[PDB]
Amino acid sequence: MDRNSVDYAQIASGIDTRTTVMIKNIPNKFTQQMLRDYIDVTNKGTYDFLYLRIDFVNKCNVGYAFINFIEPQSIITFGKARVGTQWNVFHSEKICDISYANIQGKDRLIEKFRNSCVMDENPAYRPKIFVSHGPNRGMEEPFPAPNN
RNA sequence: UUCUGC
Repeated sequence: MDRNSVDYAQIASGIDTRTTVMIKNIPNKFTQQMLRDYIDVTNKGTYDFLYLRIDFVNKCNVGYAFINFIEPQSIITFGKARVGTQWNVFHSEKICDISYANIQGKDRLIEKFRNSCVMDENPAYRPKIFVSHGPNRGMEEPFPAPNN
């Protein structure tokens, strides 16, 4: 229990309007595409930012990821379906868990990474954003250019 | 718990 614990009741009532979530304990061989597909099982079209950092030296990710949901209620959908479940049906070790992210909001996450050096590694390792509203909601958006 | 030290 800390300032980043996710409480569903206070999300539903509007007490906590944070939208960015840290996904924990990801097996290090997951790719960004696999994570996107994993989330889309229950939350397709409900988020507009996804980043799973890939350590290019190894063949592994850092074990966690950050996702910005468009509406806070979508956290309840993802959490109630995935929290406590195994990342791999053959291994009890890695269990999906969530908490609030320390950087909140699509705008802040864009500003964090648009000038970052990871934007010039392979696109498979880059943060991704998606259309937040309208008929194109959920489609991938070009990341804004560096502004520094 | 994200990083042009990270």
